[PDB]
Amino acid sequence: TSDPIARNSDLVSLFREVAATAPERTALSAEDDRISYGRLDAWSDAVARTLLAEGVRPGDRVALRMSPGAEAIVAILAILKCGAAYVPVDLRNPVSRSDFILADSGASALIGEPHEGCAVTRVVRTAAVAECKDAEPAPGPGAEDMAYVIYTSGTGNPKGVPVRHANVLALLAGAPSVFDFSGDDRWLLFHSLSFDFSVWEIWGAFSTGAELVVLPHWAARTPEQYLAVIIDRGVTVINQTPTAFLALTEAAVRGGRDVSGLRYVIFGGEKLTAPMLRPWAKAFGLDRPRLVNGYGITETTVFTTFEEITEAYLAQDASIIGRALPSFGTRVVGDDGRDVAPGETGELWLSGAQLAEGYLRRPELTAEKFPEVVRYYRTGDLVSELPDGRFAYEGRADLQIKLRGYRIELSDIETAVRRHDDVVDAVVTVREFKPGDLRLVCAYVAREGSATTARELRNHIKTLLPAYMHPARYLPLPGLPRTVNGKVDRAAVARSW
Ligand SMILES: Nc1ncnc2c1ncn2[C@@H]1O[C@H](COP(=O)(O)O)[C@@H](O)[C@H]1O
Ligand SMILES: CC(C)[C@@H](N)C(=O)O
Repeated sequence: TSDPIARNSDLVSLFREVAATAPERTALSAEDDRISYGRLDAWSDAVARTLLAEGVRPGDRVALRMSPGAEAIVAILAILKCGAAYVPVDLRNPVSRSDFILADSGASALIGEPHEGCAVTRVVRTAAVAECKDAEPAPGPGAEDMAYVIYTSGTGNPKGVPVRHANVLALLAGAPSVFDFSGDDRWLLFHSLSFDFSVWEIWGAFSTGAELVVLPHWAARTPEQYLAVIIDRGVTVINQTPTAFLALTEAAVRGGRDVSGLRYVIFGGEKLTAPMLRPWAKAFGLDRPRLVNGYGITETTVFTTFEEITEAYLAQDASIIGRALPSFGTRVVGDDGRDVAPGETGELWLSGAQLAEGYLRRPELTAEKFPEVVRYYRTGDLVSELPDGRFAYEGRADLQIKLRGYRIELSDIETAVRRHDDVVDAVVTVREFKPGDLRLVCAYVAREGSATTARELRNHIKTLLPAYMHPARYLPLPGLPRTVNGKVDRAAVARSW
């Protein structure tokens, strides 16, 4: 086969082949600064040498604390080239979380800038990375070697998820069952390196020989700045949370921007419903760009299912995550003796080459979350199979509570609220009214350009749910509060009340 993705079994071999084949093509751009594949390959070989001198060796975990930029990408390639795995430290981590991640992962070196009080002293500064830029530049990693460790909160200790070269290659090989990508695409590098969305951004581009466009620091604050850059730089593929997409849509429409240069907008990370999509579709249609809902988890290498948005999607009030990539086996499992009857809601279980080995030094947890039956991962997500095989996403599986004589599925209440045409987000929690009087309450976000009263929402819910599942109060918020890992911050919401 001529296909580099099918032919290579690790990311370093893949990158090296893509680069060597057409080394003058642009791999990475930052403003007007264009870095060719050949240049990037040599640059990262040089930085790898610097890491070798710091004792970095195959199997090592090397911390990475940098904002998404050219140097950070060079650093990633260098770490991988040393046969090591990178451990991204979110710049906006509380100091305690960073301390734990470094300790837990046994990071033996850090590249970039150490957070204040950082315990790792073996440091390759960003400046040293830049120094290597235009210089001349070991077996390299194998398929079963770790490429990165990304930590996912849930509360408890953050769980380290080691993902192998083979895991990522499985994802990259699955992508073309859904997407038409080529070396002429330009991908925006946007997400924090500590979020696995960035793994998809980086390797989506590199695996296809495309250009990775860095969002400049000046453009990092507003959707207007974001749009200016993606349009100016001829970006064809962007990746967004549904939340970010709301802001993008509003800026595009109000600013009269031309978005038709985009080929794909790819969603991940949150429940996607039609009210979040209808305004973009109204202005821009669904062809240029194509919109694709992606569902995935750190533990199964970024993405698991995709659903390309269609007119049909816009005409229904639920959330559809679509069909699983070819590597996956799936089960929808009840409590019980497991498998549910088609159409019924249960926990999604996943199998296949995209599954991580398990958590880092968490034998207890791994055994539970990665059971054998064929090895599976229990997503902790509730879904239901549609008549045609696509999955609808219901909610998280740990949201049942006990209240006033009932077991209550908070996820079902949230889903019912999300069915309202003028709601784009919602969180249901329990709070105290009178002492000894606890009740369901719902914080929600109105569709831009709409205003829905508590009374109207109560009336909406009356048609869908029994009275014991009715929120007692509603609270409109500009947006829901979010963690840096977030995603909605379910705990901060309770505080907003
Ligand atoms: N398209 C999506 N729709 C609904 N939920 C999602 C989607 N993508 C990711 N998630 C949620 O995000 C979780 C994974 O987030 P992470 O903890 O960062 O790995 C999943 O288990 C889901 O709960
Ligand atoms: C970023 C999305 C695709 C998923 N991997 C997540 O962790 O939220």
